[PDB]
Amino acid sequence: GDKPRAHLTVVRQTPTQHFKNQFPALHWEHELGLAFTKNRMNYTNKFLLIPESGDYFIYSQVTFRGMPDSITVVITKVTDSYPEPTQLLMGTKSVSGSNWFQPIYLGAMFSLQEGDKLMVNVSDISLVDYTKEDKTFFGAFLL
Amino acid sequence: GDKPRAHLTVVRQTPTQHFKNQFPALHWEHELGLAFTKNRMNYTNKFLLIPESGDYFIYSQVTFRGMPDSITVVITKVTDSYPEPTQLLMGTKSVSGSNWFQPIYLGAMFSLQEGDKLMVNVSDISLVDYTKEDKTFFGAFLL
Amino acid sequence: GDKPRAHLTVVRQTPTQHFKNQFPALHWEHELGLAFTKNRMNYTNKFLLIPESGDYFIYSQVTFRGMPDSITVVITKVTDSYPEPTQLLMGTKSVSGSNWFQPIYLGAMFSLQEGDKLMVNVSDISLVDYTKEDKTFFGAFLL
Amino acid sequence: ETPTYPWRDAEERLVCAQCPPGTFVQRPCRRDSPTTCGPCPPRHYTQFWNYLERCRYCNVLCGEREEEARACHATHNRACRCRTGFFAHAGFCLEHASCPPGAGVIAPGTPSQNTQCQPCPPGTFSASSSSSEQCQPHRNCTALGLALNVPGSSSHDTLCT
Amino acid sequence: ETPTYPWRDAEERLVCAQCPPGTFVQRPCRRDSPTTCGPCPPRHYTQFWNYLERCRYCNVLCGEREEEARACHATHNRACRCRTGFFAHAGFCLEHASCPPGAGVIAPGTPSQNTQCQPCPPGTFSASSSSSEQCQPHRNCTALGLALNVPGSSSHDTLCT
Amino acid sequence: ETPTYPWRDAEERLVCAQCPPGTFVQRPCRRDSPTTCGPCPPRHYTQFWNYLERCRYCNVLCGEREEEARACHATHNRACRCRTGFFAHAGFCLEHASCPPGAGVIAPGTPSQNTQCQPCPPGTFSASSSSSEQCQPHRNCTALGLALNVPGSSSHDTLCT
Repeated sequence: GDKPRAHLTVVRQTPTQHFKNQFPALHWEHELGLAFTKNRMNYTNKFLLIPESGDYFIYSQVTFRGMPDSITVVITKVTDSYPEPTQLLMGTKSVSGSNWFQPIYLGAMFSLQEGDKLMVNVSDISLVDYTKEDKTFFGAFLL
Repeated sequence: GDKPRAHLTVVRQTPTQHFKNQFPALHWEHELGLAFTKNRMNYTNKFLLIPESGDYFIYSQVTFRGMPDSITVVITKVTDSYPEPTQLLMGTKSVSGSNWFQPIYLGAMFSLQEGDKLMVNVSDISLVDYTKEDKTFFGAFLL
Repeated sequence: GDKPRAHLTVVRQTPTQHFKNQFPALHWEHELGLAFTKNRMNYTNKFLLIPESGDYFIYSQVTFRGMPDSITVVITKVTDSYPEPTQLLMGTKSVSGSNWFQPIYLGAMFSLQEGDKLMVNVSDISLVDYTKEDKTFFGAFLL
Repeated sequence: ETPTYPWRDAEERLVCAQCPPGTFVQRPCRRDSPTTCGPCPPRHYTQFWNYLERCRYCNVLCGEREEEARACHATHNRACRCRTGFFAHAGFCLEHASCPPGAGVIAPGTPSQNTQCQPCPPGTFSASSSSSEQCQPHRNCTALGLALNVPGSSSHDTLCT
Repeated sequence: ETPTYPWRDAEERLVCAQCPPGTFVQRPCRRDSPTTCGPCPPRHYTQFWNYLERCRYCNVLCGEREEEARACHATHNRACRCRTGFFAHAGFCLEHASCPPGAGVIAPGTPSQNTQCQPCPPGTFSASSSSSEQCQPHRNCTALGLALNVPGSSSHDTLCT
Repeated sequence: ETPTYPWRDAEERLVCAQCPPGTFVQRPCRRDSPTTCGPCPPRHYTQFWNYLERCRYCNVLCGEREEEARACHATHNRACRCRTGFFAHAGFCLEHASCPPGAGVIAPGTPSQNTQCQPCPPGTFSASSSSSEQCQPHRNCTALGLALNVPGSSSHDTLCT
């Protein structure tokens, strides 16, 4: 009938204040241009919020641009029932050419629960091409 | 019930006569081998034609082979209601090794309207590996 | 209603005893961690087994790590009605930097028949990063 | 004369007027009424006559070494160009090149192309390796009242006595 | 003796005959009737006995530096090989290598392997750096009626007087 | 004091106790009964208080040049570290670096960092290019009863007579 869906697009990222050595999460646009959310799928501050238990297809592309040794995208599942997140998908690539750019695309199916939160983490947030909605994006839909 | 679907595969491309500096669109096979269209999804001359308004998952891979500075795949939406197309998805990669090949894969979900047309554009049409249906392809399905 | 689905994750591969020059098939986890199969989709010894005729979305990522000239992932369809398999999807990349790693992602839609078997083949099985479920995986779902 | 479009009325097949740049179809035409064209909301634009039911989003962000060439306006998208000492090509935005001693600047660096160097034709020279210096002519010891003890084509002009 | 397959009749479980190379199952078998095997349409093939309900598509296109080894036939796919002065490996189709002065051709370039060079054993030489020249023997000034003023193993044969 | 969680009873809204490390919620709480915490199955773990309805899977495999730092336990995941002469960084696990003649080891190679070399301060030397040799002091011909015929700072200590 009316299934939860969202396609999110990149915006300008704010520099991260401190390093936990942790991979910082991307912020997203959720309603303008090609970005949308519908049918109870909520986007709040870096998280896609799962409204309904079921199997979802989740995808993301992050275009990296450099003007380190590797670039990495991870898609992460946060739940209240446990302090540590789960790494659902990882796209990791070694970087060898002083001016370069490269996309990383990830997509797969996962069983998710109502209340679960999804985020996209990257190795270095300053390498992320944020200049257009078609190059860096993040989405999910109930099957 | 019966949802619009198509999976298109690469054929031999005809050389583009003139350069608008524009990214030329690929031509596709639509019925032979692994290629098919069904449920009112029409393929005509480079375009997948959207028969029904709704949310679609769209994907493409283009394998590039070189025997420039970058290779680029864009998935583009054309509508009659506006002269300029919309860039839905862009996979762009810098090329640094005189003999090389590389795939670019893109997939995401978009709200589309009946009458919309989808095409795949590439930076350099002569770099496209066209030798087999499993390396370069283009598809879409209503969710 | 209840549609066939599976998401499979990488395990430690056993070395292949002999070389047919053929691309060896990966083995997968099918029930632990993020791996699951449901609704009559069976995984047996390298094969996802198709229980129902219809259109499927199939995807795979294989992360390659090197500490050859190319790395290759193929998704292959085996049927009893014919001795030779069908290559549905191929992701192939030339390798140029003595320590490197690289993912290859493939996803597309195919018309499949009850009884069909799906496998993932790679060029060199010893290059496959098997260390975590989020880096190398294989899935399929009826649309 | 006014651009037009066909529409499926929730009643018939009628011929509605399109909307001008800076507007979109807020409401389709009716037999009674002409198209209601509403203004594009902030951060949105339509650059042409159209029958869009939603304006286009100003989706270009200027990044790295770039600044606004055009601002987001109701009739055009935002646009970005490479900065002063920078030019764009092949998808990247890299700093202008400098002409070495021997070649001169025949084309100054533009946000589009790179500084084009050309070796100076016999009778001229280029001292420095900057992207400003063009092909300057040699000293005339003849029409100055001296003698050409030493002359160098590549650089250094000439020394008279 | 004839290859066979099991089938779910729209009636029962019966045992139908398979179809020979160049054909496919146009209609399944029935208790009354044997399998109807129809011929593969143009640009299609079946290379083996089968019970496919559709022939396979000749899906190989020859590209770059390649030509047809086999044409698309009702009983086999199209096939491609690398051209005359070219060989294929690792997924690419690259031109044969030339043996430099000092090594000779023991294995001429085949559409499969590369031209294998081997340094010429004492008593032979290789003058040119082409992929045709093998290890040619030195001149015998002894059995010719001269004297060996100069001899070079690497190249240049020998000079007699 | 005991960590707690809210739950939708199949009856009401009640407040159930969480489960300790090494357990998971086998059955939710009921007004009558406290949470049933069951033990994590083999190859599974929970490291914290939780209300998971399934334990987490020990999903880390040690590979390449790695061995188990921690084993899979009911209260923790498996963990891997780089081997003896190896260290990990940026996602790879590569062998320790050796200090060349002139610099010495101030920090031995740890499974985490690389062997840090520092050039020896005037009065010391480093003979070999291994990752074991530190900055050793020069010979004193003064307090030994000889004379310093030759001294080298970079390596070779000194030669007395």
